[PDB]
Amino acid sequence: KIVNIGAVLSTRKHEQMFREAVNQANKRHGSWKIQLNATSVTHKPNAIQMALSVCEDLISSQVYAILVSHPPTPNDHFTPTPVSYTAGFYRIPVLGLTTRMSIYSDKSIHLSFLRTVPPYSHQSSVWFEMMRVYSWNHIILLVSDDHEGRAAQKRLETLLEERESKAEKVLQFDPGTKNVTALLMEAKELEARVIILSASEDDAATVYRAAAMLNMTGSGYVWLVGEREISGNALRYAPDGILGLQLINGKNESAHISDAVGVVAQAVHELLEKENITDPPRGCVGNTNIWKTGPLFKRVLMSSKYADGVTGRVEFNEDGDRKFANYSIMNLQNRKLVQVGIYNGTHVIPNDRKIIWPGGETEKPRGYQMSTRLK
Amino acid sequence: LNIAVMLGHSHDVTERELRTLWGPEQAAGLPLDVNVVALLMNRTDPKSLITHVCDLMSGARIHGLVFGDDTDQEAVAQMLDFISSHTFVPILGIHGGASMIMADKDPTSTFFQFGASIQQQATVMLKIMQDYDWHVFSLVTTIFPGYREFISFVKTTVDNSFVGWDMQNVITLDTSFEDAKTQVQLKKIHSSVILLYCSKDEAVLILSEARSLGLTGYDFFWIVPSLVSGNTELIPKEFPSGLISVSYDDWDYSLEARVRDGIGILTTAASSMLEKFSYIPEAKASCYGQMERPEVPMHTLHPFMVNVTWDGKDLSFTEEGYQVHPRLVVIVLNKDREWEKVGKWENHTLSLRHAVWPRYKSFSDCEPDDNHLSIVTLEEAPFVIVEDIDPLTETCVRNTVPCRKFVKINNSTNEGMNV
Amino acid sequence: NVITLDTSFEDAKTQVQLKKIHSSVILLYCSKDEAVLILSEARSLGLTGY
Amino acid sequence: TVPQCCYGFCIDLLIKLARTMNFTYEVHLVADGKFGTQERVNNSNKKEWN
Ligand SMILES: *[C@@H]1O[C@H](CO)[C@@H](O)[C@H](O)[C@H]1NC(C)=O
Ligand SMILES: *[C@@H]1O[C@H](CO)[C@@H](O)[C@H](O)[C@H]1NC(C)=O
Ligand SMILES: *[C@@H]1O[C@H](CO)[C@@H](O)[C@H](O)[C@H]1NC(C)=O
Ligand SMILES: *[C@@H]1O[C@H](CO)[C@@H](O)[C@H](O)[C@H]1NC(C)=O
Ligand SMILES: *[C@@H]1O[C@H](CO)[C@@H](O)[C@H](O)[C@H]1NC(C)=O
Ligand SMILES: *[C@@H]1O[C@H](CO)[C@@H](O)[C@H](O)[C@H]1NC(C)=O
Repeated sequence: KIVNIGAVLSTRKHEQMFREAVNQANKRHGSWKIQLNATSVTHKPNAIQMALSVCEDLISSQVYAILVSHPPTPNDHFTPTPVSYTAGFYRIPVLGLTTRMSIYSDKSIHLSFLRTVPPYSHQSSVWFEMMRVYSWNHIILLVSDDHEGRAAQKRLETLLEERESKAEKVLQFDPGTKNVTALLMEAKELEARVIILSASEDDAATVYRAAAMLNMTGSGYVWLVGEREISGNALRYAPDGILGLQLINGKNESAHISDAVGVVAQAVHELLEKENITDPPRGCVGNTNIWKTGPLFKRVLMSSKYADGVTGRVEFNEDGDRKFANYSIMNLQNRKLVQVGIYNGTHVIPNDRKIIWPGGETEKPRGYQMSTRLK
Repeated sequence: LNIAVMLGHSHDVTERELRTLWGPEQAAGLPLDVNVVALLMNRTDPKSLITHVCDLMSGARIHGLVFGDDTDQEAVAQMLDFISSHTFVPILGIHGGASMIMADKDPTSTFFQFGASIQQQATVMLKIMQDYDWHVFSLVTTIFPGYREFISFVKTTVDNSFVGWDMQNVITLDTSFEDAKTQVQLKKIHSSVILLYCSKDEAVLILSEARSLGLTGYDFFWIVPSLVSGNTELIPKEFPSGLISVSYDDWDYSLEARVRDGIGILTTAASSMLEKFSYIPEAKASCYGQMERPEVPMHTLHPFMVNVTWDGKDLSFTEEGYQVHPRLVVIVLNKDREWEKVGKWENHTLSLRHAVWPRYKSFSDCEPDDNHLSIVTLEEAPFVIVEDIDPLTETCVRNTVPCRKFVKINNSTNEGMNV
Repeated sequence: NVITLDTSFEDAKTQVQLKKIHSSVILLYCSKDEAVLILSEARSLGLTGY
Repeated sequence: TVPQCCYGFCIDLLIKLARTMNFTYEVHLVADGKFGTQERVNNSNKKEWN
């Protein structure tokens, strides 16, 4: 009953602090008798050597779960696709920490990928809650021609079908486009005056600059902006009146790991209490078979509940991602982010700070006017 | 300039190498001859695969890799995704583990596979329904990745269909092994044709539950997609017959036949590149390293592989990479639990059948029945005014039952199609 | 046609027998003890509708 | 798109509606010239209105 859980961490300091954390958690109840032997692989901007290190440090060991962290440099994307691709052979459940991309939401792309961070498409729930608590009926959607944007649009439509409403117009962007005047004018020539933005940081900054240049930052125009579209150059070239979103304690890698390692340690013994299991192959080449406990891991993990985590209960949805994540509605006041709304699960909690609006409005506007311009 | 083809232990290595050598030498000789490197290897392990890909890439800059397999693991295509993303080389999919396609094509990937997507089989299923004149739908699905968009697409297609099919609410299986809510979910199924957008393992249990509920009667019909019926030689005892399915198995094609089409597509792409550009493409300095920045100054091959025509066979591809004219032959489980080809779809994206559908006997249980009462009618008196049908993407006029009649072609030939 | 319950606690043929019931008014010629189980099975099959 | 001059019963009704319902309109003309039905275009399986 010797398990050797591997990990993929960023730097040596992380490799030491997280090893100390898992060593401490070994004796924090959970499993019984002996515990797991932990190991880590440093993050590398190269692929071949990183894959070889992963094979020589995890596959040779008795790995039942994989800890994958965010890239050390946030400027690059460096999606953790290869680790999930390798784990797909044996249905190895990897544990993403802050990978917020919507590519990993569906398990069709990655056979066995689990993360404690909600996908980008989960912002649709926050937007729907805000609309239902602020009495919004007509909404237009502006999403780029990306897989994450399409997933967000589909989620928004499916969640909006409950009220039997319908979006007015849907506008598409491009990964690198600069001239958005046509679509901006198309959005302007509409009854609704509320726009949802979900795209890359550079595209969001460019479209926001175009909107500011074309008088779209005035009174009566409420903007809904995602989490990743408020950082970078947005906080520098964006005036007040923007309702951003941020995850509470979502960026704390140490806090996420301190719960994920306990969850996987308890799940290992939960599976051990079940029938016999299948060990990973020793050599990276020499066994092309597939695990029989792969679906068992998903079955014992979807229904698992852990209230001992830092962020409270850690529940997994049908896609295996974080459920009821703690969101925080942001608001920009004099180029300073002010916390207004608190969203733990299916509930928004406004704060005593007044919700300002573009154009210096202290009251909630609406786009219910027809403008008497019926062609 | 160089083509690499990977095979397995299914056949002999020497004959495969000889056939791959003879491939480009059949017709349409390239201005720059391309060689073939066929290695008999069954090691589908990701590390072995990536090492072999690196060795081939270092092999005088191979500009084309053909990936074959003999197992049923889909992770080979998953590793091929990363391989194509980090190598930027066009790769063609052949029969094997990579036959099934379920992941969206990455923008940096150059994949053009022979498999058909779910949306590409929905039209075939709709044409089959048109041919069978079954206007009632019952979609029994399960919570799986990517199925919500498939359901939305099929709902939009049936809404945009001019026939006006009945579309009941889709009954999805929330949680497996409930044993309590399963009966409540199944109580809402009251139809004759049932669609199973599920997996093999859960579909076996779903059909077992239907048999326990007696949903495999004479009037009941089932349609099976390619993924569920992928393993033709794995027929569980709980599967009732009469499963009309669409697939592209090797019953009408071979690995050699598919690699011939692949090398033809490669030749067409090379000809297009030579027509447009005049510089031979080159790979990265390293085989799998990223010491330098990953950039591709040369234009991608996606625009050059759109109008792919080979000997009159339009092997074109869409923007995603899926085929436009796939195989998608029609198969159905026989009385003795065998699958036979009873239709094709290559003819201008149109579905034609063998005009044979007598499979009505109960398979899950043993209960004879007599429902289809054949009626003989002659058209000589003003009591039957049967005429032709209007070619408007619909069966015929409303509130009228369909029939059939033999049509004679020649005074000597007695063959008559069942129009 | 009348559908009778051959043997109690079959758990296999009960669903086959109940599958043929498609109506709004159902006659139950049984006893209390087995009628409780029959109605529980109907509830599991959702036969207690409006 | 030259400026024409159209009038009739429907336009008079539209004027009455505009006067009694706070409307300011600019009337256009149909480019196709038909009421609008189902036409056949590439991918004919899609119901597009003209
Ligand atoms: C954990 O496993 C690795 C790989 O097998 C090994 O090198 C290491 O020594 C093990 N840890 C301990 C404490 O022995
Ligand atoms: C953007 O496109 C519009 C066409 O709608 C054109 O009038 C405008 O000049 C373009 N702007 C730039 C900067 O290309
Ligand atoms: C925005 O509108 C105001 C008045 O409506 C005008 O003075 C100003 O010039 C406009 N902005 C731009 C960039 O033209
Ligand atoms: C993460 O959480 C721990 C525990 O509350 C805290 O000590 C630490 O400062 C947090 N990290 C950051 C970056 O706030
Ligand atoms: C989540 O927020 C709601 C606010 O409506 C509150 O009632 C609930 O107790 C909160 N739950 C947790 C676990 O904090
Ligand atoms: C609307 O119509 C009323 C007529 O009762 C008129 O007094 C008012 O000025 C109109 N308002 C506008 C904006 O046309």
